[PDB]
Amino acid sequence: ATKAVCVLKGDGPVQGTIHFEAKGDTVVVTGSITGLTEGDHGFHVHQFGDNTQGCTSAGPHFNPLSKKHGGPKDEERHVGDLGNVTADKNGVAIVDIVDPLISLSGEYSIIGRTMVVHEKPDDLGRGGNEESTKTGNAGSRLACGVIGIAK
Amino acid sequence: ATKAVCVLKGDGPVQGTIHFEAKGDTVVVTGSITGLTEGDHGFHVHQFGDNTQGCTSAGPHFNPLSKKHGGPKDEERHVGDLGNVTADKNGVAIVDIVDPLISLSGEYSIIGRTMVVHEKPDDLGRGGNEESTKTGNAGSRLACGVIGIAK
Ligand SMILES: [Cu+2]
Ligand SMILES: [Cu+2]
Ligand SMILES: [Zn+2]
Ligand SMILES: [Zn+2]
Repeated sequence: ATKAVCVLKGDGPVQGTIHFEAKGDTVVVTGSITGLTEGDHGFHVHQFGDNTQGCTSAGPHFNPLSKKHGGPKDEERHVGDLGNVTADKNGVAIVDIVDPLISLSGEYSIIGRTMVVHEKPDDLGRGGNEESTKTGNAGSRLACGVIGIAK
Repeated sequence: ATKAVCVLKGDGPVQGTIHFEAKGDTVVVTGSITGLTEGDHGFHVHQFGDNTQGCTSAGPHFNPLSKKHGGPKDEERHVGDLGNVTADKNGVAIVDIVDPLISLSGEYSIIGRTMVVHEKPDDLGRGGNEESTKTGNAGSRLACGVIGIAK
């Protein structure tokens, strides 16, 4: 596909729409998320597009290269590690990311997988406990959605 | 992808979980839908995995081969025409379909697209009218979901 979309929903007030578009050899991620607490929130692609148990059945971070968690700019990162989105005073976060690891086709395709917005900030694999190395201490999954092909 | 899952949701009471498994050159579709009126309901793969406007933004039946609407056993059918599912007196439909056109990979892949359960029976292209050859006269979209990768 050259375009994908994801509608995020959860059990609280957090909702949003994220669009993905292949522009050249990279993927541009845009959109906005509302209902969040002010500050940074971990924003990642989880492996399974399985919503049978809410966001929980999405599994861990998409990680075909079997690396540890990190920031979007690190070499050692999961493919699904997109960093943090930042909510303003009003709970609105605007998404504007360009990423070199995800794709809309092939082995790194994220179509069919789940976008998750987390409760806390992602520490980028630098928190110093085992958990940092897995999820960045980003905490619970506030909203998520399966990434589908768009028009 | 060898397994997929879809969780169907809408604005009324219809809900369900559909599972997909690649077996030889076919896809085996299983699962259950509840909250349906007794009888037949059309069950099709729609083109886009776009839920921004409910089931409406899913677009038309998935039809990469530009054919007219038919039943699953017809040569002239859309790739997304899986026929009808049947709800019992209690409103429960058990899904058990084996289909050779839909796929979980390649060009006819349905991952990232939308599974839709309709209000009325699909006439399989034999309704005599023009709508019959587009949608089977299945009526409105009761519940739908994006097809994601499962474990
Ligand atoms: Cu995460
Ligand atoms: Cu349909
Ligand atoms: Zn990660
Ligand atoms: Zn059709």
